[PDB]
Amino acid sequence: SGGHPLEFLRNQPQFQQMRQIIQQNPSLLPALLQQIGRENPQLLQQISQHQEHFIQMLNEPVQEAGGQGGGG
Ligand SMILES: [Ag+]
Repeated sequence: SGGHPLEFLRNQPQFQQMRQIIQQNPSLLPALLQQIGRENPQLLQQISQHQEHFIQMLNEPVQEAGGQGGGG
């Protein structure tokens, strides 16, 4: 529920999904956003306001690489 503090969203598995794939596919930013908007149209609109923070933290290295991979 942290609108400006994206770091609180970062800890959500839904965001982990985006972060892991971003590290392999940064061009998938507008694509992953659609996955957010699908389940969370409200959260999406808030992310649209705070995209800068979103993309920056999406790009940082994450612990869980992701079992589904995403990249390739
Ligand atoms: Ag800020």
